Amino acid sequence: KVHRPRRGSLGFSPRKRAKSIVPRIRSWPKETEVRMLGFAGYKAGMTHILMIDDEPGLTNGKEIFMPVTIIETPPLRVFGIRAYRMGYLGLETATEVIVPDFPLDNYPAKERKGKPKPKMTFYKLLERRIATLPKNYTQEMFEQKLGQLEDMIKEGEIVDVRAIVATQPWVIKLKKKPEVMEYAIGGTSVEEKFNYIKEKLGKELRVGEVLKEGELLDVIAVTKGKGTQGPVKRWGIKLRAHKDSKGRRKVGSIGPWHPARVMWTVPMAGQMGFHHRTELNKRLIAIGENGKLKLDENTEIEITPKGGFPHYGIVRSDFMMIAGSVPGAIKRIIRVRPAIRPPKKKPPVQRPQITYVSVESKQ
Amino acid sequence: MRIINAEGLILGRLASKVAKMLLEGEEVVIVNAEKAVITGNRDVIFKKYKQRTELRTLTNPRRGPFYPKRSDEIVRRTIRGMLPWKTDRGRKAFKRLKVYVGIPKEFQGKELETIIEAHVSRLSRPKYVTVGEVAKFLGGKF
RNA sequence: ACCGAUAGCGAACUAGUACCGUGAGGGAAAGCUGAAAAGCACCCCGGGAGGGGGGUGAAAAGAGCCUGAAACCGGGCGGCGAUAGGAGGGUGCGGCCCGAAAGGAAUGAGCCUCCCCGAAGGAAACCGCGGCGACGCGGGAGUACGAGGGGAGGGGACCGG
RNA sequence: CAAACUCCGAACCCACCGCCGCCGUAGAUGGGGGGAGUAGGGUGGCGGUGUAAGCCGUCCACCGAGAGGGGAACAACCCAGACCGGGGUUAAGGCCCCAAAGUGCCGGCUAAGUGUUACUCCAAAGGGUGUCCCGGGCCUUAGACAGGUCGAGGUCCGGGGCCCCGAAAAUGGACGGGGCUCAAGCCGGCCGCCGAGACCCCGGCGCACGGACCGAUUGGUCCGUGAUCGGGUAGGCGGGCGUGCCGGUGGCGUAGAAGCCGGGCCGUAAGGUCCGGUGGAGCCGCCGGUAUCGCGGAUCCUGCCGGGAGUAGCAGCGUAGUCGGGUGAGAAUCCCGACCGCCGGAG
RNA sequence: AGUCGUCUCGGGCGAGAGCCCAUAUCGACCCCGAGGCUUGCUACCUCGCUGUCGGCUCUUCCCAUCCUGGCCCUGCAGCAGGGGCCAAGGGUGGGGGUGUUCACCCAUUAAAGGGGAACGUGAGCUGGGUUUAGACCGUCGUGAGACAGGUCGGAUGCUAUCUACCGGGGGUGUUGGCCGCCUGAGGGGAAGGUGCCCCUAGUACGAGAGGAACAGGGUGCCGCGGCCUCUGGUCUACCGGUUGUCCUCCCGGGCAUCGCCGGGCAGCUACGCCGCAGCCGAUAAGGCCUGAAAGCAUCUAAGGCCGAAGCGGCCCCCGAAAAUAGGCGGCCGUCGAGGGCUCGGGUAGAAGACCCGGU
Repeated sequence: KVHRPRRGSLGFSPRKRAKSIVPRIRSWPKETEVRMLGFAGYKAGMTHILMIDDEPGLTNGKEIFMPVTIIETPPLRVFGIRAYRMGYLGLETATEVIVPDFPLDNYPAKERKGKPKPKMTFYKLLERRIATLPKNYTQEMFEQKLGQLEDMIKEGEIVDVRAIVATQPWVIKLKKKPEVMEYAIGGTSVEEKFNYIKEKLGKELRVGEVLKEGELLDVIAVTKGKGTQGPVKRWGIKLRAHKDSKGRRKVGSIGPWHPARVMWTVPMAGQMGFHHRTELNKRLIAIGENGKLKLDENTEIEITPKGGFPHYGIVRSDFMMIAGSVPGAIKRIIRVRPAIRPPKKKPPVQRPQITYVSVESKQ
Repeated sequence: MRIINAEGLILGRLASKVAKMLLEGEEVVIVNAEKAVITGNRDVIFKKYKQRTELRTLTNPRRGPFYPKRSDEIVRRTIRGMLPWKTDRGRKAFKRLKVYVGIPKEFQGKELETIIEAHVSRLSRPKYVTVGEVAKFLGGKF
């Protein structure tokens, strides 16, 4: 008989709707330097640039076209510290401490006709995600809880520590409900990690402070949804003979006589898209500040194309320009981590030479 | 509730005795499942356990024999094989068994029972491998 | 000494009637209020059909009418009820429930105690000896016990089903 | 060398006579009459035939027409042939757990998970300083071989036990499973204990035969024997239960008949009879006769009612309605006006 | 289904061919086996109905391995060959005649392996061959007619009852309820496979012709998972030209496939663009070290080292119903935290569900 590879891959089954619209990171890289291992942003749109290639290959030193994706990256708020001990079958959280309520200043309040400014505060936007926050939680209580956690670390029951951070869509005026994420910290010593998280508890983190230009990353997000799709589109089966009187976009035979059952491997219709996916080795071309990209120390250009990004507003905060495309619809929350399985001859860790940036109307 | 240290005990004989205890309504806790021994040839034992692991249902992997890869799970399944697992009595008996690797702090400082009828001193030649070695070859956690 | 409304002639009745086929021709189903209509006067609700009161009748037998089985469906009651496998049952008992009559039983139930005889069968403590050993041999002993067959004492309501 | 050869020749089979044993006057061998069913057999041992499966006969052991206890299930293999209620001991075989009974005892072997298979299923020719042994040999304890010097046993051959290679298949998986290495495997034995409806005992029923007594139509009560009675398909024979009607006999019922729902009791049973409801008019016991006399099937007949199911369909050839007003209990679906449409060689 | 005569594939012995040399390779005459992939034999199940060959679609498995990974012998100088071993992760393609399976042939390629799954797959398709009813030719028959001989034509029914797999929801339980973030027992994966080019190098080898390899770089193809910045399709939103007819003509409209035609942003798309680890651990075939049985020798009996695209992990996806039914922070209870319907919308969608917003 004639052989051929099977239609589609079995390594992404079941092809079901993602458990949570907020992506989860299962594995983290091993880095000596002490820093947060990743960041979060919102997908804005796509554009292209012309750059002198510095990555190894045939096209080295020659100007090349390059598509890039824009992620708006408002600063994250570090508002929790969590500790992990070693359980019987794996890591188990031992304790977790969140900072007490503090006033919120970066809220873009508007003065409407009547009434004063809303005068928002933390624990008020966070309620939209948690809905059950501490009451009468004071600085002394927080200090004693931190001391207890530090004493536990000193005793040595703690094998890991991680940071609880929150997004701030309100500063960019996207929405108000924040997304809470848990991030591992690079390094080796739990004491160093604890000090690093503690010094930033209740404060802000910037992608400029976290990541490095020209480094490889992995992008995690939930892909665009397609609804129910037949096998032709879901798995890539071949259309049946044009003379078929019972349809063309269906599998011919769903199994032999024996086994007397339908094998799970037979392509079939179902959910397509909205899957949790990870893309490896995506280069971080640039990091821009306040929606502006600096080219030659005397030229700066607004990254927003004329008329704005389609189905998106205007980039007003820090942002990331990455090579290639990324999963997720527009405005999706995108997580990025340092390269987990990078190649051996990596590109230099520095911004490339960008000769042109496209800001023409993309609509 | 009896606690048995499995160090230096033949897996099959220990399992037979423990299953007999379980069928009479006695709670049992094995504390060193990784230190049990299996007599025979290393390659034969490893091949048998690999075959057991690769046994699976073709129509649906979510239903095939979930044979174990950990030491404690291996001991648990060995004991289960000797119980009337298809009956309510056997199921209740199996619900009365706990198996652990190493001594957890919970069971620390407690009497450890040993089975004379299953010690390695019986064997003429100590040609065996440990359940921990089998688990390591299988790729289990411990 | 035939049948008793799926029986007896096809027709117990507006039956060779209604209906089927151009035609020759073929051909059903369908009995019962009550003794007397005394066949529900009046009131409330409802568009109506009808429903709830209230009357008639020995009995609604209420005309959709003598009796009103089974299948099937709805509600209440008692049992099980979301980690469990076999043609839906057989043997034994245990939970929950029912238990006036026809079955036993206050002229004593389950139950508790004690005494006697007991077919086939049938131990051990301990003593001595044989065997490398598992163990066996003689006494204890044909003893304790033994299906069943009887008797006495206490209590006072269950047992069978 | 011989199925179509035999100078010889068994085991063994057959006929007859004497005897032991058994059966028989409670009547055999034998004879007469009535009624059948059976004319596809299967497994197992043997013989002819065939590469083999198989085909064709023969043997009458088992299933057919056979329960119970085992071989994992299994027709046929092992024990075993069975009336009902109890007690005990054994058979096949079994005793590490599943699972009642030993992680039982002595001597030896196996390192292959070989095996854990009495038979229904089971791989060979050929080879192995792999091990444990037996029997023959030639040299043979300062002398024999390994490399004229050491200085303890060598060098062959023919065999026996276990094991090893020879040994490749299709869904994932088969010693029944777990698992098992001085064993939970295999050899030569042994000792305890479990384990049937089998064997023994107690009480009960029926049956066959004999006996006593007693019935006004086939019989009834009791007694004696049964180690030599108790499975059962085709079929033969005896007794009994139930329904309609008729000739008798004795009765019940409006103080509630037949019928119908749920319970108690009796009968090994077909069933009968009682208690509690509904019903309002007939009904039954016993004897002797009669019959369209007994329901699960016939892709049975007539009637009724279920799951499929509140599902399919209410598209395709001409996709047609909307806004105000009226009517009316109720209006997408009826009526009027306007607007938008369809056929327009037929709509 | 049983059997394996036959079929396919192995083994024992070694006459002989190989300049000598039986075993580099072939191996007579004989003999012992494995599989059930050819055909046959039997008649055990199925004739109150289990629809055939071939092709397309799709899924999966065996090794007696064609290539891809690693090795041993060679009558193995190199480049290549012959024989053999471990190894089933991946590939094994496109066409011409013919209904063809098969076989033959063409151009590429590392290769274009043989088979099992009711000779897999017709409640999935097609109906070319086969096997009715019509008809023609040849041959046989007096004839009606026949031909495992050609030839033309000749229908393919379905509202899913249970289970199965694909995805989507509502509950119970997990010793009170609720919001959030996690752990990862287990299951799935090929997420990767494979060519060519440049240097090493016109070097090793070789008389010459010819002609490697380790290491180091580049890139293609097949497969997989994403995206719409660029290019192409569509775009019955939209703008324009125009034909026939009607609204009386002018503007502006209806119908004629969106009347026809050209362009067309958002959206979807591929013919477009981006991403896909070689490291560690133990091994098979195979190569060695120490060492006796058997004072020597010996890779093996005890013991140790290295050694495969194959096995386990790193990695990706699902994952508290993981019955040992999990961990932690917080809020509430012993009126009341936290939710649902209703409301404005898609980062979503068959109903559910999910996501933003709600003074």
